[PDB]
Amino acid sequence: GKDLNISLPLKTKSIAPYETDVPVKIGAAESLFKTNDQGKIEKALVKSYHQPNDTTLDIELKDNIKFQNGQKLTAEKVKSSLENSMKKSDLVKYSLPISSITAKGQKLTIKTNSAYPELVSELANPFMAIYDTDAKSDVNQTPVGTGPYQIKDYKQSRKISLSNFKDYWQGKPKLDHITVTYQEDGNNRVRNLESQKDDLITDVPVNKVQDIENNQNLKVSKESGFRTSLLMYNHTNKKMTKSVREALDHIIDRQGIADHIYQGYAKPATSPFNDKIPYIKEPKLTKQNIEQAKMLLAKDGYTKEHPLKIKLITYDGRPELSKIAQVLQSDAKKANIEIDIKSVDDIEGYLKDRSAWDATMYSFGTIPRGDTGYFFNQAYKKDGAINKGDYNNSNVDDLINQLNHTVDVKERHNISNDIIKLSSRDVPNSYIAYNDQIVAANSKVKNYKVTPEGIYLIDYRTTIE
Ligand SMILES: N[C@@H](Cc1c[nH]c[nH+]1)C(=O)O
Ligand SMILES: N[C@@H](Cc1c[nH]c[nH+]1)C(=O)O
Ligand code: NI
Repeated sequence: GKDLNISLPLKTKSIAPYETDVPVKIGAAESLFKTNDQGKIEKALVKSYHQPNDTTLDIELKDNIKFQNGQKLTAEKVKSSLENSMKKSDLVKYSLPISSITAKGQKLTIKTNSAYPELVSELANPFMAIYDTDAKSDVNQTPVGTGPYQIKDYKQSRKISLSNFKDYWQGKPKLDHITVTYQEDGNNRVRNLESQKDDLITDVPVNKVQDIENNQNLKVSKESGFRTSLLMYNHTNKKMTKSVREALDHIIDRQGIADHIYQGYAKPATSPFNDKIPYIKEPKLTKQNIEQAKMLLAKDGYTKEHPLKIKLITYDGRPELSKIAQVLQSDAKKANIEIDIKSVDDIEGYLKDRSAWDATMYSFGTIPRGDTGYFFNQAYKKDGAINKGDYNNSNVDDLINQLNHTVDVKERHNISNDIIKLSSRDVPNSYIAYNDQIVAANSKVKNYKVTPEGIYLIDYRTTIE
């Protein structure tokens, strides 16, 4: 009828909004702020805000908003949501250095101990989406949000069932039901779309785009966006020396990968951040050099007779990652490295054991809200939530800490470029490609989001005709 089936990669365990951006993606939850289609930060649930000094954020909430269970969105509900999310999530906690929150009616006041200009931007983070902390259901299974579709049932790691929330504050949502199912294999997602088992899929493998394009019942949408694929190193393993990271950095053929593996739907990467961001000063592009890799590896004493052995993790959800792993393995052998590839079903869980891997294929949304600070804090500081390999360098830390309280934007740019320059010397990770997000749908599905932040998908205007 007007039911929509969606097939996504990257199965979840908990679907608490502070554990995953999936509730925001599928239309169940909303943050106080959002980014619009051009990537700029906008008030979402907020009616008005002010910053009377650099440690004070005053917010007035819209007055016409309910949770999906009929409860009013008040300042007190927002206070308990943010406080709960900070308590339960390191990601949220390290992005929001809030010292206190007071609330009355629709107004709340958020304080920090020192200036943190990125605070408003991080309140647009989907992990900071607002839910009813007093709801009498398990937030890990059926969180209650303000979004147009309420989560009604969750089969853990498999399927989410959602229903139209008819009192949604922006307008009557246009679908009756949404069913979301997880499928890690990109080729199966496409087969599900072609056979009409699903209506909307993300992370289309680049080698299926033409097949979908030729189908008049289907359509493909692409967006260059801000997602970067990389090779992430485990810095807790002593064999992963700077010589080893540099060697592997030179075994990668970024240009070749962008052309033949991404078939032109990507650009070769240097830093974490897409070079289409105007103020970023990218480091020099590393070009494949097998001899140099062999040389560097000799420094640590590796040879054809006694090669470096590397356990490399990969996963199917981002479909090109394992294709890259395959060519890395093949090329690395020429440089006296024996790579064992292990593909896993739950990448985030697997990487938690730092004794179980030396490097991993990976992908992250490195600049979702227009500022580089989020990435540096979560990926390059010890215990940052996406720092899977525990990279940390006190000199980089110092610049990051200075960035965090820097208000002048031109100065933020300069410090950010200094962090890029200094950290690149360490090769904390090898950034491979800035790669487009590709979404495909039945041609009857209208008004889903494919925008550069790579987070949103469903909103109250998404429909079926
Ligand atoms: N950050 C990685 C792994 C992941 C799993 N779930 C969410 N993220 C990616 O998005 O590909
Ligand atoms: N999967 C999203 C969100 C995320 C947070 N941590 C890991 N992943 C990304 O990689 O951009
Ligand atoms: Ni991710």
